[PDB]
Amino acid sequence: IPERVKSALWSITAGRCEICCKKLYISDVTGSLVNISQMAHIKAFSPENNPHQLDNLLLLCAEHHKMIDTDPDDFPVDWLIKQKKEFEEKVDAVIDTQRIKSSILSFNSIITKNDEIKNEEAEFPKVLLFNDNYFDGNIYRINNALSGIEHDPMYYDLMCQSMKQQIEKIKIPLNSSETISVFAIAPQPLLLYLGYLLNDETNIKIYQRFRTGNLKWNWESSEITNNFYVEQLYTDGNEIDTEVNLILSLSAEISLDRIPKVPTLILRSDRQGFDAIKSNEDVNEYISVFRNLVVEKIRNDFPNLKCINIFPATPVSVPVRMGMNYQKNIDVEWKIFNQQTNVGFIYSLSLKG
Amino acid sequence: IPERVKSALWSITAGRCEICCKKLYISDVTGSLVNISQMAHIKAFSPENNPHQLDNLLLLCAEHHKMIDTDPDDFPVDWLIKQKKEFEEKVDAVIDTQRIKSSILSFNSIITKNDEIKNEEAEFPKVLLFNDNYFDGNIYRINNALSGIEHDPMYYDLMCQSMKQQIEKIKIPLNSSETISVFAIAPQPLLLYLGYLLNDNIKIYQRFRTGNLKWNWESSEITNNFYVEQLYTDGNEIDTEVNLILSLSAEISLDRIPKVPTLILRSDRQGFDAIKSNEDVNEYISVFRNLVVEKIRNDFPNLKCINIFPATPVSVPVRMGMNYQKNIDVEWKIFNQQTNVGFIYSLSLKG
Ligand SMILES: [Zn+2]
Ligand SMILES: [Zn+2]
Repeated sequence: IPERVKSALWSITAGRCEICCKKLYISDVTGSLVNISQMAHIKAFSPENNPHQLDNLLLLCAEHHKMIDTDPDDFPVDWLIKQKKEFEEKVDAVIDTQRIKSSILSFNSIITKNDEIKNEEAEFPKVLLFNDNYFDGNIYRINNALSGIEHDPMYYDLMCQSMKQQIEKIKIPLNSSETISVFAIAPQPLLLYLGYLLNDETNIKIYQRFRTGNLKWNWESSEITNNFYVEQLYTDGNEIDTEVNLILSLSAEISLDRIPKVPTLILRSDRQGFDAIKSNEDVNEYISVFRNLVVEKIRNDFPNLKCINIFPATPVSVPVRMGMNYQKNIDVEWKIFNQQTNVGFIYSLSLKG
Repeated sequence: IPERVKSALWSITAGRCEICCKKLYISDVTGSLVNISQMAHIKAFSPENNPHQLDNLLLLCAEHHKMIDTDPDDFPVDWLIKQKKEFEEKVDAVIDTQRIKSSILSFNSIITKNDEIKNEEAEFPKVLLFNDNYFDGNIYRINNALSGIEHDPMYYDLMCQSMKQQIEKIKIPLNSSETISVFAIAPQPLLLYLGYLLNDNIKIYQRFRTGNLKWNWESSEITNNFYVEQLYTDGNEIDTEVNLILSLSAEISLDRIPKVPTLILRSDRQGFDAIKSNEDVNEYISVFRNLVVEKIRNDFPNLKCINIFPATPVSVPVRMGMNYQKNIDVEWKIFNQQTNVGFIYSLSLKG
């Protein structure tokens, strides 16, 4: 008779007789009560910790409370425990259909003020709630420790190495995570490389940052809002060419006089601009058109393919999802370029085996 | 505010934050607590009679309590009610996979002492518990009000009608029952007629001699084979009547049968336990409807009558009367072995 364990047991049972499931917080003819403290009868099997102290007692209504202790013949503790477990496990099986634990991986090379990075990472658990997850306390940050080398030709190489090292330094907590929600925003080559480092570690949700709304990182639609298509800039394929230019024109339409002649394909979205991507479904459809209607088309049209030159103008989630889709030692080398200021499209980094 | 309603709310939620489902009766690092009185935070929208007093507040952990009121922008009360109803209704949907309500219909023309009839009907809700049901308070008894004319040539004629009236007198609560568990024991013609009166979630139970629960099943799986033996070379169209002999409890010898083509429906194991499970009864009814009645309807397109001579446990005639298809089947004349004289006509099933 300790009121704490009573409260816990009333909770595990949803306030019900563990045989007939009568609500013991409701009178048999009217409204409420002083409830399980009075109406309910706990049966103790045989004489603040809890290890199976909860797995000893069981709630009962009046009828079955008598019934089951005045016939220990038909109702052994053997059958009784079976009934207890088979009901409680059907109750707490609601986790299995509720929200799921999810860790958070954050990477922000664009926002520099530290008290603003914190200000903004304060919205991630809310987005997790809005996308059928909940924050399990583990947040992983990729260090922008090299903001000092931000314009040295070697920046990408070193930032890549840093990223790789950190990712591997948390690889075991990454593969063992229930779900990983990623909030990444950085130059498109580094986003691609982040997607490469991850590479479908079971359950990963890649989120997109918008300008508008209370939650910049939350989706703005839950359904497909764009068509993505391909336009090839070469009459038909051959077997001498080893390199192909692939131009992703989602955020803007990249004009060809910016591209350093080599066969080219252009992957467009119908609606171009800041909102080419509005839902996870948009990203899925983009990646489908990308792998099937673009990359595989390139591998077919060019069996002697040795390199793809990627020129992107895409929102943040798209390079990460492209870097996740890479098939190591089955795909070719992917050289990703980045528009440096004034200079045009300049090489940034590469994906290999 | 009052722990009066708090206990009910802790119950509807299974002791959990209605967003993240953290168990609020367990510490984040160790064992138990003083639990939801301390660890939990109820959010009230605005200020022991519960009609939606329960549908106002909601449980929260620390994190999400601090989170959801310091952000009424993303978290309006509309979204909160949506989450609350979804989770709460997702919780109490476990009855839908628990026990099922079941009413009780009792009929005992064999046991006569009144303090023994009640003594024995005190065991029915226990059988309901052991067969995935629970008693919903409604017990229906078919009255053996004619115990005094039990041997008058017309007894059956009257008893049937009595039963019929009683059935109609509760016909409306019978169609509306979640489940109806039947504990019937009487001469096989009356059991057949009871099954006919029912004709429909109905669980027909069998009484055994041995065990703590005479009426509970003794197996949950098939324990017998039922087969047919025909005593006529092939069918014709001149015959209008057929003798059907059900030899489950014993092997009815034919010199007791009042010549007419005959089929015999036997079980491998005959005796008091030819039927041991509901599955045995299902298999019997399958062999009966398909391998017997339809066989006769084929072999005899000018069929006009089936003569039933039974030796079956109590559940079998009731289930046969349940399986009767009115105005598709023919007349079923059911006989009962009366003392010395052999099988004497008892009653009939028609349209
Ligand atoms: Zn109960
Ligand atoms: Zn919570």
